[PDB]
Amino acid sequence: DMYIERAGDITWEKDAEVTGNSPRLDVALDESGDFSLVE
Amino acid sequence: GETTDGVYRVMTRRLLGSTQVGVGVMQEGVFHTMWHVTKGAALRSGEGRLDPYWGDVKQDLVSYCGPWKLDAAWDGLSEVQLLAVPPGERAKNIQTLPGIFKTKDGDIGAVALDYPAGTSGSPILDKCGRVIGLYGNGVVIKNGSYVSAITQGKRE
Ligand SMILES: C[C@@H](N)c1ccc(NC(=O)c2cc(Cl)cc(NC(=O)OCc3ccccc3)c2)cc1
Repeated sequence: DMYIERAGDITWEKDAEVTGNSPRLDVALDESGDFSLVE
Repeated sequence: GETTDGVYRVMTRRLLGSTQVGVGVMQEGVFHTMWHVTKGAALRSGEGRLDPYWGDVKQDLVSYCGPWKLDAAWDGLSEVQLLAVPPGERAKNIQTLPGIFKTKDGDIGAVALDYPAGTSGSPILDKCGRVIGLYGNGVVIKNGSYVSAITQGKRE
């Protein structure tokens, strides 16, 4: 039995930690909903 | 049960103790999450029940109590925030510039942030606080890191 618990409001936060790069990747999506890298 | 708009943890007591299997968004009386989190199973909210309403394994999305309500989209230029809800840890916003998943059917935004598998379903927001998609379905790249698509449904 799965259950849910509240974790917070959905809002933009000014001066939040900024991180992460922006890669451009060639991908394929299969009938099972799985992404794979195409090379 | 609780129907107030917001981000929610998805938990189970089947395994050892209480385990967080994913995350979801409550908006307009509808609960939105990724298909791989619940497998389409019913959910409990206190003493109330949430029954599945729509779902699709290929999109990896599911809605409870009503049709999919989230219809905002990434503009293709601006930074976004992942409102990450990791297991056992406080909700935390992380700002990032999304990359791109290029497919035979078009391009999709992608976020290159590393989090445990139980963080799947955490919402990605634009500067107006609108949910532009959910985090949790993507790929593993050369450096072992995870890159998730910005997965969004369609509002009928
Ligand atoms: C059923 C199918 N549609 C499906 C089912 C499930 C999933 N998603 C996940 O399993 C998932 C979700 C998230 Cl948020 C993170 C990860 N993590 C991950 O793979 O990490 C590897 C790693 C190694 C070394 C260093 C850093 C990372 C996985 C997608 C699709």
